[PDB]
Amino acid sequence: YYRFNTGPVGKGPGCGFWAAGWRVWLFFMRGITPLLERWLGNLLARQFEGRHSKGV
Amino acid sequence: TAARPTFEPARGGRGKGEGDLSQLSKQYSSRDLPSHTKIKYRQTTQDAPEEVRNRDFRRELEERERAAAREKNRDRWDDDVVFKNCAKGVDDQKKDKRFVNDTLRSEFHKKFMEKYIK
Ligand SMILES: O=P(O)(O)O[C@H]1[C@H](OP(=O)(O)O)[C@@H](OP(=O)(O)O)[C@H](OP(=O)(O)O)[C@@H](OP(=O)(O)O)[C@H]1OP(=O)(O)O
Repeated sequence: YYRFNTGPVGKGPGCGFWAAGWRVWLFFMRGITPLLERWLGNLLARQFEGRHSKGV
Repeated sequence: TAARPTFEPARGGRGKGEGDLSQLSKQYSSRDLPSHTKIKYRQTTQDAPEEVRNRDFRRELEERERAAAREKNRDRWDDDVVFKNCAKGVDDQKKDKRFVNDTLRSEFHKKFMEKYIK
């Protein structure tokens, strides 16, 4: 925004440069994918296999 | 009743890896992910069993024992006041060399109780 709102261009909304935040949130997904695949796999495996009482 | 001791433990062989891998579950911990998947082995300088096999241990042990014993050897106005010198020959009385197998009469515990209670 400091580079965007420099001269005659004011301080309205008017700024879609979503590439930076887009990269930031996709690099979040890059690492959250194993964690959520493991967590959702255990969720589905407990729902369809049952809970093991004193197994571990 | 409710509050009771054990008098026998729980036996193993009936859960998660015991006979049929508990019939092949699809549940796994985060502590069960791959980690340290490579056994490190002893190198030639460390203590590899090729080097340990030919070694005479008694001569080297006696030499290190001799060197340790040699190191331990080479290491080692108002005259009118109503009370005179009360400590004449008290040359610090080596309590800090003694070690006592008693948690109530130890030196560390006496220092502890001297420090932490006023
Ligand atoms: O109100 P300020 O502290 O001066 O800062 C605001 C605030 O952004 P910050 O998070 O940096 O404070 C606004 O964000 P909101 O949290 O209010 O949504 C933002 O507007 P948008 O983020 O909605 O675009 C706006 O930007 P601008 O007013 O330049 O359009 C920006 O103002 P400054 O850039 O003057 O700090």
